[PDB]
This record gives sequence, C-alpha cells and structure tokens, in this order.
Amino acid sequence: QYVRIKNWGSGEILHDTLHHKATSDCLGSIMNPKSLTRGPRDKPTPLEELLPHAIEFINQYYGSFKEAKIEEHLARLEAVTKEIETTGTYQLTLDELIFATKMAWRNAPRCIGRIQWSNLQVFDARNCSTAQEMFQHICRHILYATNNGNIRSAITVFPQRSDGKHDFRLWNSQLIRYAGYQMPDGTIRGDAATLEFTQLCIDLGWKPRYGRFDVLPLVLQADGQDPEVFEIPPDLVLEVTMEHPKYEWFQELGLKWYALPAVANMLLEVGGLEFPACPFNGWYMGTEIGVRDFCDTQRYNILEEVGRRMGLETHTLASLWKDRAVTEINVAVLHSFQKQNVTIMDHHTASESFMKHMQNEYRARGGCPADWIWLVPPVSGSITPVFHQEMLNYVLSPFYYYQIEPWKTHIW
Amino acid sequence: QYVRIKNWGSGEILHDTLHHKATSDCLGSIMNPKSLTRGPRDKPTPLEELLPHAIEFINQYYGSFKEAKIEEHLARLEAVTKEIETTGTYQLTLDELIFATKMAWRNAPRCIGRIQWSNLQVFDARNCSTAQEMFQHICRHILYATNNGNIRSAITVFPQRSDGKHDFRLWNSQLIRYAGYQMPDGTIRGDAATLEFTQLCIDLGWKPRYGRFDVLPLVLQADGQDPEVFEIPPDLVLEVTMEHPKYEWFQELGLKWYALPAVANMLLEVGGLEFPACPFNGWYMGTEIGVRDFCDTQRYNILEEVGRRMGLETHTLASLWKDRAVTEINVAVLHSFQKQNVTIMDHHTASESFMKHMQNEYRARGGCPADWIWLVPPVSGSITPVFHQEMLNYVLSPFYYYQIEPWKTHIW
Ligand code: HEM
Ligand code: HEM
Ligand SMILES: C[C@H](O)[C@H](O)[C@@H]1CNc2nc(N)[nH]c(=O)c2N1
Ligand SMILES: C[C@H](O)[C@H](O)[C@@H]1CNc2nc(N)[nH]c(=O)c2N1
Ligand SMILES: O=[N+]([O-])c1cccc2cn[nH]c12
Ligand SMILES: O=[N+]([O-])c1cccc2cn[nH]c12
Repeated sequence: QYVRIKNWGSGEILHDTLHHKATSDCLGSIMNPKSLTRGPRDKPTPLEELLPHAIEFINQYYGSFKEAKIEEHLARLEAVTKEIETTGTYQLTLDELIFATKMAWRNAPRCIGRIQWSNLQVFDARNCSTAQEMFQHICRHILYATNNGNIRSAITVFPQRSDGKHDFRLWNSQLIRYAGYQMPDGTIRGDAATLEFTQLCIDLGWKPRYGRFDVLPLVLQADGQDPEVFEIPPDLVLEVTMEHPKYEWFQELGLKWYALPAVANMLLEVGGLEFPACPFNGWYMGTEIGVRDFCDTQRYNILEEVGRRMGLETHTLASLWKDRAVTEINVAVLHSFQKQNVTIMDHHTASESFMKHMQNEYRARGGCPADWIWLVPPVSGSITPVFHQEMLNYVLSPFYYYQIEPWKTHIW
Repeated sequence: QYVRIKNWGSGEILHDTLHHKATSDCLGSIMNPKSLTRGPRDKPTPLEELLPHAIEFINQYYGSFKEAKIEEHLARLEAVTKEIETTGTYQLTLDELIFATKMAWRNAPRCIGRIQWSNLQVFDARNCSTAQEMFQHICRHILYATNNGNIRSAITVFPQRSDGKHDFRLWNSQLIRYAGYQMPDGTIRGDAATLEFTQLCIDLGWKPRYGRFDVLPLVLQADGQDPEVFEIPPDLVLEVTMEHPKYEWFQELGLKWYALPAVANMLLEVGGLEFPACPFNGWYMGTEIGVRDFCDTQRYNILEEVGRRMGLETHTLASLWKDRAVTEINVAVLHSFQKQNVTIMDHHTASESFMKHMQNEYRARGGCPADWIWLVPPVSGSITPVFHQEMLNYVLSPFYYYQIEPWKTHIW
C-alpha cells in the first residue's frame, strides 16, 4: 500500500507510494527492519522448529575447535534431543553459551569492533529470577566492565525465553544513559533522545534531578512481572570531563560523557533458544560520542556554539565551519579519554582493524556479514578503508536481534 | 556458488561463501550491480515488449502537465503504436525526449543535485551518424556546459539503439578526465584510476604527454564502427588551480582539476527505447574533487603530504590528522572555484537542497528513489541531513542505467 519512512533528524514521517511503479530485478537504508527484529511470544517454540536449529548449533559448537570430540558430539546431540522431547526447551552448557555470545557478536553486521569477538567476558545469570537479582548482576557487570577506565568487554546472560509471558527484559536502551527532560520554558535539557523514556521513569516513581547529565535509572522486568526501577550506584558510573588540548574554553562547555557503552535491549538468539535480556558492552569509538551524541541535532547539538567559540563563519555554510568544528569536538573526546586513562579507539584505527578482521574472516570461513551503512564512520568516510570495501549483509546464527520496545507489548 | 566482492581501495577481490548459511526473511553495498546495468544486444527489442513500455511513457508524458490534451494523447498513442508495427522501433518527439532526460535524471537514486532536474539543456543529436560528427556535438556540449565558469547542466542525446550491432558509444568514463601513466621507475603519474583506459588510448594511436594532469582523448564509436580517437581542444577544457586561502604552500602542490563533471558512459532508457550514448553534466560538489579525486589512495592521494605541510602528526593516526587535512583540501577546492568564478556547491548546502527536493518529491508524487550509500557525502556524514533520512532505493523509468565497458563486448 505504502511504506513509511522516518527522518530521524526532524523526526518527520513520509509515506512512499512511488515505489510501486518499480521495474524489479531495497530496504538497506532502514533503521529497524522487521527482518532484524525478534518480537514477543504467547506460546513456546514448536518442537519441530526447535529440534532442527538446536541440532545445527550443537554441530557448529562441536565442529568448532581443532580435532573434534565425536564421542561427545553425538553424545551431546543425543542428550539435547532427549531433553527437548522431555522438557520442551533445553539448556546450553556454559561452554556453548560462551561460544554462542562470541559468535552472535562475530555475526553482528553493524559492529566494527568484531576483531575483538573472541575476547568477551560472559556472566551466566540464567539462574536469576527477580528484579533485585537482575540489578545485582547488572551492577557486577558495570563494575567488571568499567575496570577503572581500562574497559573490558562483557555480557550478562539472563534466563532464556520460555513460554513468552515469562520474559526477562531491560527496558533501557543501554545500561548507562542520560536523561532528557522537557523544560517549562520549552527548551529541552539533557539527552533529547531519551525524552520519552525519561518520562516512563518519572511515571514509575523516579525522581528527576532536571540536569544535563543525569544518569537514568535501571528499569528491569524479571520472569514476567512488571518492571521495577533501580538507580545505578553513582560510584559505578565512570565519566569523562570534556577538555580540548588547545582550547581552554572547551572545558567551559561543561560537557562530559559516560565511559561505558553497554547495549541493553537486544535479544540473543542461539540454536532456536532466545534470550530477550543480555546486556553487552565493548568500549567507545570516538566518533560515537563526539559526532553522534554531541553533534546530532536530535541529541546534545553542540556544533552551533562550538563553532562561534572558534571564530568560525557560523552563518556561511560553505565555509565548512561544521567540518572544522566537529573535528575539534572529536579531538576533545579522544584527548579527554586518553588523559583520564579511559579506553577508547579513534574511528581510523578502528576501521583499519575491521578491515583486518574482515579479511581474517573470509580467510577463516569465507564470509563476514557487514552492513556498510553502519560500519562507515559518521565522519571522514572515504578517508577510511571500509568505505571502499564492498560488503554483503546477511543474518546468520547465533545472532543479536532487536526487539519491540517493551512498554508497547506488555500487559501490567 | 559464491559472490565476488571488490575492495576498490587495494583492488583486492574476495569470494563470499558464508552467505549461503543465511536465515532469509542484501546487495546494497555493491558498486555496479547487474540490476543497475543495461548490456549489449544482437536483435531489436521484441515488439511485444516495446509496445507496452512505449504506451506507458506516452501516458506519463501526456499525463504530465496541468490540463491534459486528450485529443493529442490518444492521437500520439495511435501514431506511436502504428509507427512501431510498421517500422519496428519509433521516434520520440523532441518534447518527449526533453521530458525523458529530465525524468531519468529525476529518477537517478545516486544523484544529489536532483533539485535541478527541471533545468537541463538538451542537445538533439539523434540525426548524427559519424565519429567526427560526434566529436563536434560533444565539443558544442562542452562549450555550452562550461560557459566560462558559469556551469550549465546539459545532455547530448545520440541515436538510439536499433538492432544492437549499431550502437553509438563514448568509451570515456566522462567527457574530461586526466590520464594515468605507469612510469618506468614504478611510480604512477596522473590519475591512477584511468590507468587501463589511458593505455587503450595509447594502443589506438594517442600520444602520451606523461604528466600529472594530461586531459585524455575522446574515444567515440558511431553507428557500429570501431572507435576513433579525437583530442579535446585545449581551449574548451576550463580548469581550476588549487590554492588555499591561508596556506601559501598549497599552491606549491601544483594541483588543479577540470571544472566540468560530465558523465559519458551511461545509457538512457525511455519508453522501451534505449540510447547507449548520452553524455550529461551538472556542476561539481566540493567533496568530489577534494575528497574523492584528491584523497582516495587509488587516485591522486595527497593526504600524506598535505598533512606534513600542516605540521600534523602524520605517524600518529589517533591525532585525527587525516580529518584535519582533508578539510583543508576541501576549503582549497571550494575557495579556488569561488575565486576563479567557476560554479561549485559545498556538500552541506547540497545536502540541504536534496532534502528540500526529496520532500518536494513526496509531496508532488509520493516518492523519490534514493540510494543512501551514494547520497551521503564522503565526509561529515551525520553533520549532514541526508544521513539521518531513511530512503527507498528503486529503479523507475525513464532511467539512466550503467553499461558493460565497450572494450569488452566489441568485435573489431
Ligand atoms: C570492543 C569495542 C567495540 C566497539 C568499538 C564497537 C563499536 C560499535 C559501533 C560503532 C556500532 C554502531 C553503533 C551505533 O552507531 O549506534 C556497534 C554496533 C553493535 N555492536 Fe559493537 N563495538 C564493540 C564491541 C561490541 C561487543 C562486545 C558486542 C557484543 C557482545 C558488540 C555488539 C554490537 C551490536 C549487536 C551492534 C548493533 C547495535 C545496533 O544495531 O543498534 N559490539 N558497535
Ligand atoms: C547540477 C549539479 C549536480 C550535482 C551537484 C551532482 C552531483 C552528483 C554526485 C555527488 C553523484 C555521485 C557521483 C560519484 O560519487 O561518483 C552524482 C551521480 C549521478 N548524477 Fe548527479 N549531479 C548534478 C547534476 C546531474 C545531472 C544534470 C544529471 C543527469 C542529467 C545527473 C545524473 C547523475 C547520475 C545518473 C548519477 C549516477 C552516476 C553513477 O552512478 O556513477 N546529475 N551526481
Ligand atoms: C564499496 C562502496 O559501495 C563504494 O566504495 C562506494 C560507496 N558509495 C559511494 N558514494 C559515491 N557517491 N560514489 C562512490 O564511488 C561510492 N562508492
Ligand atoms: C537513515 C539512516 O539509516 C540512519 O540515520 C543511520 C545510518 N547509519 C547509521 N550508522 C550508525 N553506526 N548508527 C546509526 O544510528 C545510523 N543511522
Ligand atoms: O560506539 N561504540 O563503542 C559502541 C556502539 C554500540 C555498541 C558497543 C559495545 N561496545 N562499544 C559499542
Ligand atoms: O560530483 N558531481 O558534481 C557530479 C558527479 C557525478 C555526475 C555529475 C553531473 N554534474 N555533476 C556531477
């Protein structure tokens, strides 16, 4: 009938009717395509579907390392099949889970730090059962991951999905994130992107401290019950104060950002089993903070003013003042993280690494799922290698799917 | 079996086998997909296919302007049908051709200057018949288009394809382009991207002047005959000397570039009819010269040295020296074109315009074919609006398809 299209900048929406007149023989520019999402359930996974996937995975895992263990393979294959027919679902050996997480990461077409896919700390929280218990596992995660600035990649795996009405889910987009408050005088303070979610926290009893960098509360839902609100212990949230290595007035901007990039709302699918809650984290890439968080008009939007303070022709677009500015914001981010001994990688070194990984991936298994639109840094495109590298985007398994925002499909 | 992937940077090739293990339910990152190419022929277009397309077009053209001319419509419809059944193919009224070119441009998903789609000079050369005659039409084109710096968009349409063995084709990638010579001492002088083609010109009798900016010869093939070589009159090729508005040493780089961006090897398809030769041109966008031509490692590659001359940490990647440099090269390009009174638009203003166009397009006809991967400038991505705009890529009609390089499918 018509496809909806969103301009994440102005938020505006559009309905494309013209595409119907296409000749035939692409949704690559879409953000959250239903092909990359794995929604809710109401009934368990039909055994006929589960068994095939489960069998494949056990073959992937067992046919993973050098010199196989056929005895164990066929044994596990059997033990797994049986468990499925007797219990319905099944449990992955801790080793399998570890293998599962690293693979799913490895199979993440939008990630650029996949060269690190093997170095990942795994926290088995499959035995968890309450919100308070989640909050604890999450805190442990944050503490381990942060590591006083020397960031360590980790993922905490909560109980897999069973029937559907019993799902473990973190409502936050990511572990640490700033709140966005709509001020009385119309202005928007904080992270404009978290406006709607900040409200939900308010509605659930959270006390808004109306500031620019107020760390949002953890909103967790265990088993199936309603989400409970927990504030993250301030001692656990390490931040970095933004300061330029030449511009003294940069510190006067009063900017800062959290050191831990931990995605909290994705679903890890593996061997037919799916875990709707599994927060993971790596470390930041400069451009993410300096270009996205800081310069997007839908976020902190600091380009206009960082420009003036540089004596740039803010009103003459062709002067390339925007190019000039963002780069200085980037050096600030990079410089500040380096100065405050917090791990971070610049987009150039990062790209060179993905290219290295990508080639290691084809040589190792003839392939590497890669979404160009996401891998190319928000700045200095072609100055980067990945820009010139053609790539094939495809969903393998295990995989880290997206999921329908919980506050939509959830009866209280 | 396996899909081939090219790294246009190092030129390296790869075979993707892994994609076979995909779940299912994307080739968006590919350069020349067969879906965007319209190859050779050996027999005319089967009447059963031609008539339907032809009919549609006549409906598009006639149902174009306000208050239709039904009398003429049904009349043209008839006159066209008849002509097809009696002659085989058919001729477009000059008006239709004009409408055809503007539409095809309008339907170009990779173009960012489509807001200009209505302002396009059309040169009807459908009566042409020889190479020498082509060269003349092309020169006239260059002269009109250049207009002493005030660039004007234009397109010259040569005789449409008939049977297949009688094709008019320009062998050049674009009207004006620099030669790339492989030097004795291993080094590559000029435009490395034109290495193979420069050789073809040598093989066809062209005399190489072994320089950095030697304008390549026009290689045209008329009717069906072999391609003839013609040198473009130097008085017709307007260039711009690169100089920075602050760096005196920039002029010392000895850089320069042609002012006319004229794509010469594409095929205009319309109402079933296809014209394998129709060179068009608009005006340059800063980043194209400064970022692509100048900074691509596969081109003039000037980043390394422009860096040093700026006293940048050329050996410390994290210093963001590359970001800093390219921006200065961009200001040079932009500044030089402005100073030498030659039309050119910066990527920012250009993007803002495409966004304006895109919205004018949905409001006017609910759609606008847009390939994100191509519309997003090679630098300052998210600093641009189009980066955040989701878009649908689809091939409409009329369309400007690519085509198999002539020196491959051509018996002498
Ligand atoms: C170690 C450093 C890492 C870096 C530098 C890094 C960087 C990135 C970047 C730049 C993106 C795009 C994010 C955006 O613009 O919204 C991304 C996406 C992603 N990363 Fe990585 N990452 C790292 C580690 C990890 C780890 C440890 C995992 C998983 C265990 C992972 C899983 C993913 C996934 C699934 C996405 C997609 C998120 C989405 O679609 O919104 N990454 N990463
Ligand atoms: C008036 C100014 C114009 C500007 C600023 C402009 C700019 C651009 C840019 C940036 C691209 C991508 C080129 C690349 O990176 O390789 C492009 C592609 C294209 N443009 Fe436009 N353009 C303009 C006019 C035109 C005109 C007059 C036509 C046709 C009559 C046109 C047809 C196309 C086509 C078909 C492509 C695709 C070429 C390819 O796929 O290699 N453009 N243009
Ligand atoms: C691999 C990738 O498709 C390729 O290097 C690209 C991408 N997008 C592009 N964008 C433009 N405008 N022009 C190009 O040459 C390319 N090349
Ligand atoms: C419309 C477009 O898909 C969207 O704005 C993009 C594109 N690529 C991206 N790239 C990354 N890494 N992260 C993003 O949020 C986006 N968003
Ligand atoms: O930009 N990043 O660093 C980034 C983005 C998205 C997910 C992760 C995990 N670690 N770092 C990430
Ligand atoms: O970059 N450009 O200006 C550009 C690129 C590709 C085609 C045309 C035609 N005019 N300008 C063009």
